[PDB]
Amino acid sequence: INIQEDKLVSAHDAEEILRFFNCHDSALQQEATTLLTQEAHLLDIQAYRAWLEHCVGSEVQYQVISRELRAASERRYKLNEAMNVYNENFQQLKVRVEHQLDPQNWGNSPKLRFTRFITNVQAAMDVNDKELLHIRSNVILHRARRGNQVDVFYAAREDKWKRGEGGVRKLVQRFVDYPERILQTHNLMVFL
Amino acid sequence: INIQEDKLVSAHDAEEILRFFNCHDSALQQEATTLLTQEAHLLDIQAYRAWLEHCVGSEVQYQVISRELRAASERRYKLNEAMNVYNENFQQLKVRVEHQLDPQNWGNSPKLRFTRFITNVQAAMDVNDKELLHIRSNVILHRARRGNQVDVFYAAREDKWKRGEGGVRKLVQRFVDYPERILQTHNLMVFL
Amino acid sequence: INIQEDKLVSAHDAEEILRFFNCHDSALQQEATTLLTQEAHLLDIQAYRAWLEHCVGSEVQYQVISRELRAASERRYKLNEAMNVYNENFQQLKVRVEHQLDPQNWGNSPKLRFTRFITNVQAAMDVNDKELLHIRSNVILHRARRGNQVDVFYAAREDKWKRGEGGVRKLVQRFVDYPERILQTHNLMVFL
Amino acid sequence: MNYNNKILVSESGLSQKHLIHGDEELFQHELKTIFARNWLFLTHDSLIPAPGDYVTAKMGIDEVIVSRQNDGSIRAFLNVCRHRGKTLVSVEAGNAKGFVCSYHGWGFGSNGELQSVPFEKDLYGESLNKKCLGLKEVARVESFHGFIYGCFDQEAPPLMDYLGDAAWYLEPMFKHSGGLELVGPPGKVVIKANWKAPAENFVGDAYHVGWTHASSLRSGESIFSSLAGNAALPPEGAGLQMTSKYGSGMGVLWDGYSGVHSADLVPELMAFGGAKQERLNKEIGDVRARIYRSHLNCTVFPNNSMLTCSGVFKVWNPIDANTTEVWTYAIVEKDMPEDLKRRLADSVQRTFGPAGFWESDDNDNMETASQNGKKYQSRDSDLLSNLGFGEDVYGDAVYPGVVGKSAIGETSYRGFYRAYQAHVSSSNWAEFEHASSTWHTELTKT
Amino acid sequence: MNYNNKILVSESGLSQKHLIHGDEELFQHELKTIFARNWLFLTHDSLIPAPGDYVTAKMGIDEVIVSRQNDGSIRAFLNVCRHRGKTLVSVEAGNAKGFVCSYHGWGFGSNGELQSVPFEKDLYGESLNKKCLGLKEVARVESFHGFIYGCFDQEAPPLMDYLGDAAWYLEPMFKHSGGLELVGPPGKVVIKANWKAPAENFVGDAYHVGWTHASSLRSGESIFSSLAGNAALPPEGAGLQMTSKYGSGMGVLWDGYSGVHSADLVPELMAFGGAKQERLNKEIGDVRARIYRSHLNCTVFPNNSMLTCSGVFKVWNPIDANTTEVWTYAIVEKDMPEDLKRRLADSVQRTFGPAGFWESDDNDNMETASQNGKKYQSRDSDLLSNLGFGEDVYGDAVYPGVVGKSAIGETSYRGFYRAYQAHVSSSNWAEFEHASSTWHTELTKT
Amino acid sequence: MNYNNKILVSESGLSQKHLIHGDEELFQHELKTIFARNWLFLTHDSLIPAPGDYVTAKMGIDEVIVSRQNDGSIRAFLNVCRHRGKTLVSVEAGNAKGFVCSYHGWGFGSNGELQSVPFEKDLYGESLNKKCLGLKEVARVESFHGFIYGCFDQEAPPLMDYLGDAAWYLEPMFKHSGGLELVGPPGKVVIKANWKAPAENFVGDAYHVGWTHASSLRSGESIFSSLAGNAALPPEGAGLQMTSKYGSGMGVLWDGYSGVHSADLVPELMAFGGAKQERLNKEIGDVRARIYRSHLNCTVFPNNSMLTCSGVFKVWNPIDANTTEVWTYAIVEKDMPEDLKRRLADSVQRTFGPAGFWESDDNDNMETASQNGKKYQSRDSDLLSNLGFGEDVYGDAVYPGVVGKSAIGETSYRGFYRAYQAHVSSSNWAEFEHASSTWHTELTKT
Ligand SMILES: Cc1cccc([N+](=O)[O-])c1
Ligand SMILES: Cc1cccc([N+](=O)[O-])c1
Ligand SMILES: Cc1cccc([N+](=O)[O-])c1
Ligand code: FES
Ligand code: FES
Ligand code: FES
Ligand SMILES: [Fe+3]
Ligand SMILES: [Fe+3]
Ligand SMILES: [Fe+3]
Repeated sequence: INIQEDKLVSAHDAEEILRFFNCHDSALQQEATTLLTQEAHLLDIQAYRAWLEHCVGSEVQYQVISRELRAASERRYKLNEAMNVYNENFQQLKVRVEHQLDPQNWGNSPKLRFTRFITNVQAAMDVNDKELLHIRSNVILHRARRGNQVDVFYAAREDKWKRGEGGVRKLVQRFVDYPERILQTHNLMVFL
Repeated sequence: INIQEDKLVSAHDAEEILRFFNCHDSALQQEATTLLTQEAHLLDIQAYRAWLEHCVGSEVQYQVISRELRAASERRYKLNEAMNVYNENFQQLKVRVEHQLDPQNWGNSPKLRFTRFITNVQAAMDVNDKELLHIRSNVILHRARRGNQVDVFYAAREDKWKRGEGGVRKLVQRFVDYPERILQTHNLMVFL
Repeated sequence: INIQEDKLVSAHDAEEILRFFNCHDSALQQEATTLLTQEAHLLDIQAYRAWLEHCVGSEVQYQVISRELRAASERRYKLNEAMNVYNENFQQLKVRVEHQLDPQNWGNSPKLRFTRFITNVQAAMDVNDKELLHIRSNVILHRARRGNQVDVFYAAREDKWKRGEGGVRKLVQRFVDYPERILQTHNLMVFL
Repeated sequence: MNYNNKILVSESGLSQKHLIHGDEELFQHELKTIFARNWLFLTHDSLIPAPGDYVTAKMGIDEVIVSRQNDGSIRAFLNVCRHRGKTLVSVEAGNAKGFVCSYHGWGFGSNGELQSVPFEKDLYGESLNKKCLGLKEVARVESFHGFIYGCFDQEAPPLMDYLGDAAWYLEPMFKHSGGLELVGPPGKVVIKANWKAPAENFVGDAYHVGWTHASSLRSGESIFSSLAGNAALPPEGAGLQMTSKYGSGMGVLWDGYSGVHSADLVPELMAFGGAKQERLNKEIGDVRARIYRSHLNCTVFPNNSMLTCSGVFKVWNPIDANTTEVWTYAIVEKDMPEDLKRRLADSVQRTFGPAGFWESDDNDNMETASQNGKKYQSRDSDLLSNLGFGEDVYGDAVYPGVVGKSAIGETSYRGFYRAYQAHVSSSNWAEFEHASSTWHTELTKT
Repeated sequence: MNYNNKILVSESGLSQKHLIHGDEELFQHELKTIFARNWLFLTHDSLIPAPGDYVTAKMGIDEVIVSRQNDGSIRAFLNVCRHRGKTLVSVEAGNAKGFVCSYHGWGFGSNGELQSVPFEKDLYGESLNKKCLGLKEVARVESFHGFIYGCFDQEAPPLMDYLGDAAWYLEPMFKHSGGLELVGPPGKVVIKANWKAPAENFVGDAYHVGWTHASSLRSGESIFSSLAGNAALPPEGAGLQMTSKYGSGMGVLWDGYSGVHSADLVPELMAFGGAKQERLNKEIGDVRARIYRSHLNCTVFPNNSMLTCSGVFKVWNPIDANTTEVWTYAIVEKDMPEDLKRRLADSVQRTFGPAGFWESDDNDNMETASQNGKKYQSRDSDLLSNLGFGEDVYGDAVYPGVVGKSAIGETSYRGFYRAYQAHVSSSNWAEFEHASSTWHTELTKT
Repeated sequence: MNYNNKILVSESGLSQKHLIHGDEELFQHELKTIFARNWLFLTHDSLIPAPGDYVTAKMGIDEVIVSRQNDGSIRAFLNVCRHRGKTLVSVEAGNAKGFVCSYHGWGFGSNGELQSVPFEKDLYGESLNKKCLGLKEVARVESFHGFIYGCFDQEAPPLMDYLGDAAWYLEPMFKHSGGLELVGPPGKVVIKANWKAPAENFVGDAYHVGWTHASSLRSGESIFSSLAGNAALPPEGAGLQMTSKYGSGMGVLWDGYSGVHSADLVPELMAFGGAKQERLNKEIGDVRARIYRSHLNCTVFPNNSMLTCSGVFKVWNPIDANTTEVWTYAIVEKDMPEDLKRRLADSVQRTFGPAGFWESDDNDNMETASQNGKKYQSRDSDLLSNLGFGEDVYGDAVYPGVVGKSAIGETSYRGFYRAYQAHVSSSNWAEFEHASSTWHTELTKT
């Protein structure tokens, strides 16, 4: 991709494309699909401790941004482009998990219902770090609670996964640029 | 998963996780994906007779429940937890299929449009019955009719499939615990 | 499928089923999934020129129809059944791409956000043209813009793909029969 | 609109303005004159049998907590905290001695009393009069053979008198059968119809069955199946219709004890009902024993409907003029074998539940009839309910109420809408009574 | 709001209160004073050519069935059953001798008459007066060269008189070309705009084209493309604007027969239109033959718009003050080769259909202008339509109506909104006429 | 409803009718009497520091463009084109010398003036009076230590006087700290609550913290954490409450400089605030230096809230009676190290942003309390705000305003709602003042 010609494409997005267009390894795509399907299963059943133990690396950065709407031609205004809905290390994820499991989390009674749909999985090993796996995937996340509250979230996830304790591949970075600027879901209190 | 630690996880959900975490057989996941994609295709084109013939076992139980909202701490109230939106044997599915195909089903003119999205497929052979295949998958089901009616359904499906006549794998159990307590789709008159 | 028995099934849909029920080639399904995932990635990042170059054949027909609601028993009224939301050759797609990239396309500032979810991939080689690949897939397409505008599109795609310049498989036909008769998405200005 | 003067329902209930199914100002007026005034279904003893058991229920658009007290009575309260108005209970059913508000922690008893306030001594001292801060109580709660209804209006007639002539028809199944149980939890589905559309259909509408339910009759394997596609009219004397002073009414289809149940259940049911009927002949007489095992399609005014024998129990919970939340329970006879009760409950949901194939047949009818009531050229149009008019009787020696001695007619529509109009144009129960002093004469004209 | 007194549109149509695009009470008032009163587009002969052919259409928020009778006439009826008000027809087009209601099976003829009632003899006996139970008929249905319009108000002027001075401009294409066909089915899309936003844009708005459609002009390969990004103003005498007593109006862009069509179609079209123009010079004169092959952007008051030559035909169907359902058909000349008709139809949808790239350019303009009319600080603000004011004429020797002899102006806005205000403040056609007795003098002031 | 006479808030602010959180007619009335009348938060200097920098903001339901002028002042204008009313700016922030309308290309300056019109000479000639066609300007724009507020009402008091007694409490952090920066962009989330629900919670509500935020207190690793589950009441003298004439108020929790921030940030913050407090003792005195490093939960009437020290800055943007768009920024002290500012900003969003786990605790409380205000049996019910009544003072020698000398009470609710009721029942500022001439006496009764 030439971004001077493809005028709507960001440098960041062009760089990510290049990653997956080269070595395609079908076996790696299959492993990545398994990994993400198992992760989503654990989250959907609200096994948040199991998710941390089995899916999340100690060095993780778990980040979801919301980017301010700016002019496509803008070139002078320079201030912080985005805020962090999430930008969590492992200890901060653990705080959120404890908050979910606390018996005085009144919003969790009656129990929530989560269903996740993971699609468009791509996987590529890092060029320079042969032990770093880049995985991209898209998620639809359906949250239902309290008879008639239904919230559906849509996002693309840029992940890095690496083998950790016991040789288990674990999430070391997730980056989501959330596509809806104003949330119409009451909150973003879900793990994308 | 230890459900005394992972306080939000049900015994049932923990049991189902264990099933897929053990023997992973990539070939079985692929077969299951084919099976479910073909099933969804037949349903989407409203080939309900073909669906019964090719996809549904004579011993089937086809069940979708709606569970009453109870306190997460509840431990005394003991009455029926759920009702059956569907709990059909083969003959009961056949009744529903005949109802769909009847030319005096006025609600089916003009013809409905269905689109199904099947994701998160996992497959594992039963431990004790080497001929029983457990398949889990999630579905988004889009139903459109009458110019501006649009209903979207979201669910996780716990299936058992077994080889039947001609060696064709057929559905012997489907269980769905429908995640929305109050339906906002006019009805649940769709085969999830 | 016998459409005299399966009364709701169209001849067209029955013909398409038959295509995928025969030779199943697992490797072809995997290739098709890659192809479609890469296509969706290029579209999602708005690399429309790259999409034309890498994904779209010079002989393409890109067609999305909207079919008039008629009685299921109708057999006398004979006039045009459908209109073309899209029915584009390569030059017409190129016009649409230039329209997207034009810096006076005011509706594209602030930049749109697209997320596509591709599922239910099936692939089969043509019987008579050994170089023609039939691919079917379903798409959910999420478009977000302007803080609180969110439009979600749902469709099944009947594609034909063929190897073109450099041996790269490219789209030579896409056919979508759009399932919602009255659009509730402001427009259908998205590439399904 | 001036509800004192506007003729929304014509004399004798013969027609109604189509706007009644669409007009949001009228909907808001119904909240006052229908839902805040009349008896509304809450729950059954079988769902809150033990002290501390509770459920939530709607009464109109309001939500209430319905709780079994220690003394065995039932009391119901608004599900709204007396402090800053938060919803107190977020679940549908449970067992508790009280309810604690998740906002500031105020604790109310199962009896509605404000029992505790966090740090009351340090914060309020002796200044908080907790005796005046109990949950807002539903004034009237009464039982009809285990079926519990509530009414916000202290001036309402007792539930039994409110059932009027309908009670005589319900008693063989509700009382003389040994009693019924409600099998929960209900199905819950929102439909885009006015609450009156399904209410009127269940009260009074046998005419639609053959045509609307043609596919369900043909496919579904049932006892009324000769009706499919209007292939056959019920024979002479196959049933009757009735209505009552306070708007409740029903159809009676003689002998149809297996109701909508598919051939799978028909022999078992027909045996069970016949056997009980033989015992009841001695106790309540042949006519009433026969009524026990006859299919009743009934609406208990305003918005509770049922099909006895089929075992369908419905609440049409109002949301707005074109939105209703449909609750569906199964009713079973207590002395049926447990395995039969289980299969009956599933069959009720199979036919009339959220994926009820019979209920599905009715969707477009109710939705479009309701939505058309908003359309400009239809607002002032007249919905017709004249079938059988001039052939109804009152004070019959065998069958009480205003009665049409035919299986198919619009007798029960006329009585439903006569009651509806009397309420809409009245400010209180006294005015309703004054407006209803010649109710049966009005209905039996011509 | 008192619609007799409230000045929603200022004298000479020079401005309108922004609230007109947002106010729901005014929307409800328009249902009565605009949509129930004026002529509304239904269909074309080409879509229901044979006896028994029908389509459904909206007239305001009401839905009607439009049916070709055996005698070759067309009649239209409310799509609402006369019994309990169910929607009768659920499809958009077909062929039938009648329509049967899916609720209780009442059968109506293609002529609207209640023809059958299931079991009438057994149930109603002789008591049902079917003669009085025909579907509610649209009082007036008339044709303009195959284009069929309806009007609920019996007092309306004939369609031809209602077109007023606009008819003279339409006739070369609608009549003298040999006649037009409408190519169905239409595209249908909901937009979050008031129906008047697109109506005003099509009636009168050439000013927006260069800027709004800059990208479509540059990309799209078309005859008006020198306008992209306001790079060039149309030359002197490139066109004109007109308006009429009953609110219809249009722009005329001389010679632009290929319209918005991409370079693919330009040579073919320019040849075809030129060749027909040469024949028409002899029959209708050079000016009117030229008008035939000139691009007309027209609104037939209230809510039907078109671009002749481009072949775009639009209905802006009202839903609420900020919601409109847009129907898009293609118009073609009957004597064009069939392959050209096919490509023209696709090109109309390509440019102005549901995925119309030109139409897409207009979305935000119409949506936000409409939605801003709800905002507190904008409700009482003045939308301006003064461009060209004081240069319009009436009674010109060549071009009839109130005419601005320039390609770009707001002449047609002024006439549209003068008619709109006269209707909104009038109770009937007689009052509209009284309010319009000096219409052209008002529009040509200063 | 007659807003001159209707008692929506009882004497001394002791209770409010629950309908105030649900009634759409009252919401529309608030647009006039609250939002068009009072000071509303727009932006901070730190977000538009350079000439030409702009942001969009809501003022009530209206949208404005807020622009740094060349002379260093800030002006704000309706985001609506003066021609046909299109929304002018579609982005949230940027830098420009002007704004061009995408409909017909009219160009407005950063100063609001209509600077250019395409083809003005050829089209309008000299007839367009551009001097009268500037964007509709926000009458009043003023700064409180870099925090920019707007007011549509020219008659309003100056911002500083409007802050009343609240300003004294804010100044140590807003002024004497060296000044604050707002860290953008904000989080934006829609909640199904009335704007007053979060407004009242932030102004005045320490009572909810231990119970509502039990899980966040226990999990979250913070300085107020002894409160989890009402395990411990704050000690005597742990804080105070205040309120003011124009409705602004706050709680003061002495010394809680690390606020809601998790143990990760506690030591660093407690060191930084303590060190600055030591310097400020000499400049502003020990009490006010202590206030600087004390946690203030404040609402600047009507709909701007903040938690100082925690660094949470909120705008509760009204949409309708049960819908609010929540904007969340972080506030930081300018002289903090940049790495600390970064971590503080993330922590604000972590706790109170779109995925704020603390903010999440409040959702159901605000949503259901709001939605219950629509329910028939609750509309006329009384929301209570009597905690601490009869113990407030005015004119204290140390702490100004109406003050409750306790950490937990409803002092600030009472002052908020007294101001609210005075505005709702008044037609202008003069009437508000007349209605408020005994404001503090009313609040300190008994
Ligand atoms: C299945 C059935 C049988 C009799 C009556 C009704 N109804 O009024 O709905 C339904
Ligand atoms: C493409 C085009 C050309 C002339 C006029 C209009 N219009 O008023 O929408 C559109
Ligand atoms: C975390 C916190 C601490 C004090 C006050 C509030 N409040 O009023 O929302 C919140
Ligand atoms: S709202 Fe219930 S305790 Fe305050
Ligand atoms: S509503 Fe049409 S036949 Fe009864
Ligand atoms: S609406 Fe802005 S220039 Fe016309
Ligand atoms: Fe029915
Ligand atoms: Fe345009
Ligand atoms: Fe809080």
